[PDB]
Amino acid sequence: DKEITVAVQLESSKDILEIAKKEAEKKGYKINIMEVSDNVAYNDAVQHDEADANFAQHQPFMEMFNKEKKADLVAVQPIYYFAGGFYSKEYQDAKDLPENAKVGIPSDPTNEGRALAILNANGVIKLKEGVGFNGTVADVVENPKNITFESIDLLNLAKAYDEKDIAMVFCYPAYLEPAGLTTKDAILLEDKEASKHYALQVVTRKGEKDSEKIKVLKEAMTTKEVAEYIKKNSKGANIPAF
Amino acid sequence: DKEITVAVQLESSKDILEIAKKEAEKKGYKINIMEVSDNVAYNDAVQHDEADANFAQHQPFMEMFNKEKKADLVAVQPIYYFAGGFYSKEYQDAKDLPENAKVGIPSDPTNEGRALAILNANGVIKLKEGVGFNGTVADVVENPKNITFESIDLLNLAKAYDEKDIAMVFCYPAYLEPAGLTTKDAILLEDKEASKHYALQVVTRKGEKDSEKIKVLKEAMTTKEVAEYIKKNSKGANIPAF
Ligand code: NA
Ligand code: NA
Ligand SMILES: [Zn+2]
Ligand SMILES: [Zn+2]
Ligand SMILES: [Zn+2]
Ligand SMILES: [Zn+2]
Ligand SMILES: [Zn+2]
Ligand SMILES: [Zn+2]
Ligand SMILES: [Zn+2]
Ligand SMILES: [Zn+2]
Ligand SMILES: [Zn+2]
Ligand SMILES: [Zn+2]
Repeated sequence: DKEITVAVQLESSKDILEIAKKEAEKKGYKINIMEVSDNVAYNDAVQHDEADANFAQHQPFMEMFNKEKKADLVAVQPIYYFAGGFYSKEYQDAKDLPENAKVGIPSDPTNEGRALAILNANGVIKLKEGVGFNGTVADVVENPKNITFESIDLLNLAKAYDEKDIAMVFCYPAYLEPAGLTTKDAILLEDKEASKHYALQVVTRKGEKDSEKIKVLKEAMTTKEVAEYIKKNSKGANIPAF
Repeated sequence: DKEITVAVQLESSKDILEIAKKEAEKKGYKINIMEVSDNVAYNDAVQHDEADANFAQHQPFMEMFNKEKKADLVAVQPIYYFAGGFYSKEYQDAKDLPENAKVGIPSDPTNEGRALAILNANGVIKLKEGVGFNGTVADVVENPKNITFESIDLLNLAKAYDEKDIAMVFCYPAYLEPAGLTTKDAILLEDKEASKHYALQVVTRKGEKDSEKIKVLKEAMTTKEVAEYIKKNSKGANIPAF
């Protein structure tokens, strides 16, 4: 078989895969792009051999699926990353935050940990020893300003920037446009090594990781043409991980 | 203070609370309805004293929030319940399912357990001893037909009914309309005691559960007028739990 079914969720992932599909066809392979509209479907597909791979998540998100489903997905190639950050409409820096400030963070566990790791790295709070990227609010062990962490859906974080009683909010570069911002406006920015931890990955089953199909897929997704697209199409926000 | 802030997500919950708001006003209380658009916000609000109560979830869903946040929410009054069920476009009953059938179940843990409990109760599969309503696919210990469980977003379950390679799918009565069905068409229907386990509840903080505000709220949400609305507005699908 010379067909490679890759499941994706975002239009951006589909568009990246369309570039790869051009290249793979020159090597005798047909990439079929399976489009899905929720964050489980692309993993279900690969788990059940309904897709050969997916391009939709970072490794930490994948590992949550494996643990829940006792599945065997592996990340085989990082493609791009971006910088999480905190944004404050009224304050210049994190030292200025008011006592009992409310701070907006993502409501889902993976992104909560990502946001809290940035605060921990910057001394805003201290997390319990060793929790790393898996911290939750309950792991806060020092909170000098008595910050209240407001758990906010990813989709509502940009709006929370303008909310009067929210001192600062976590956001991703994709969501900064309507609010009039870039990562240049961030008062705390995720360091590059942490962003690479969350790079979007090509994912497949463990047993398939060395197959010819996956080799062709990796090779077609890591060319100059893909790197240039990633940068251009994201307006500089997504950084190629190769 | 004579104001009661109740957070809700669904328009149906808001409409039920508007009836209650009429009654509470006659007892000297003003109910403020806080509308939210995701499944965390209503719990965050009550956790942080931003709302006095919420009306949006069942107790099992609430208990997941408590465990994650080390929070202290309690369910104080069930309001209505409905029957989960399985629906099959091509088969009359569950004994007829083909070998290696694909069966659609909800992709989120709480609803996965609810769906699997129905299969377990009806002998379609057997779950590991004692998992009750918290089963996952990994807890299946007997699977005579070698069913593959397709993990499908709640919003996509009704469509999966018409999917050629899906033998049967779990669905809720709210989602049956476009597909042309009622619970009468169910080939397996959740028993009443299990549906009551998942009754939508009035929820508050433990420390507030005996307060005058919560007493007035419970009383205003459990009248004849509310029961009739629940039944009429749902076209018979929601059954009052009082
Ligand atoms: Na607020
Ligand atoms: Na299918
Ligand atoms: Zn496009
Ligand atoms: Zn080439
Ligand atoms: Zn809050
Ligand atoms: Zn790492
Ligand atoms: Zn490189
Ligand atoms: Zn209405
Ligand atoms: Zn009365
Ligand atoms: Zn599947
Ligand atoms: Zn029960
Ligand atoms: Zn009664």
